[PDB]
Amino acid sequence: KNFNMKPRLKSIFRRGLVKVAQTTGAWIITGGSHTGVMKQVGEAVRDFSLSSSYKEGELITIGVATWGTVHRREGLIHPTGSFPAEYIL
Amino acid sequence: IWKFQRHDLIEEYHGRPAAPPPFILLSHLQLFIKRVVLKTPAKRHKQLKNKLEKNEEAALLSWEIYLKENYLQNRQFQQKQRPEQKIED
Repeated sequence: KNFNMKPRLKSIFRRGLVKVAQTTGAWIITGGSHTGVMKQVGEAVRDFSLSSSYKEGELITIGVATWGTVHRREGLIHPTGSFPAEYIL
Repeated sequence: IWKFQRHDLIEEYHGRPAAPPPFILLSHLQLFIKRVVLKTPAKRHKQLKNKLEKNEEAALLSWEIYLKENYLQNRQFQQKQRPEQKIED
């Protein structure tokens, strides 16, 4: 939520992301939020994943966040398990 | 030239009925007496076009954009190659 954008930095970040993630079994670790370059890492993820030979998910992007800092916590709590886990953005 | 006149010919010769001349009376009773009640024949036009939905439209268009980026970077790679860029370099 405190970020700014310029073109060639975005290009460098995206190119590095796909080149490092598409080869080998690289695991990219990042938080949980859709803000700034933090959102742009994911948008690059789907920019690569939309056109993929194996299709489905060729990348394992793990998000880390604090339960305290979650907007729609109501509905994310279950006693044992239901697993629709709906989270509208 | 072969393929071009083939497609030009088929574009208007493809809209011909599948009923053989021996069995043309059925198509006659279906369409030629149907003509007179209308000023202009409004039969369904025989083409290979398809109606596109919004979701498939966007899902495709993003994909052509991504492969266009892939083509543009490759294009730059070839514009490095010819010796003209070498001589002005």
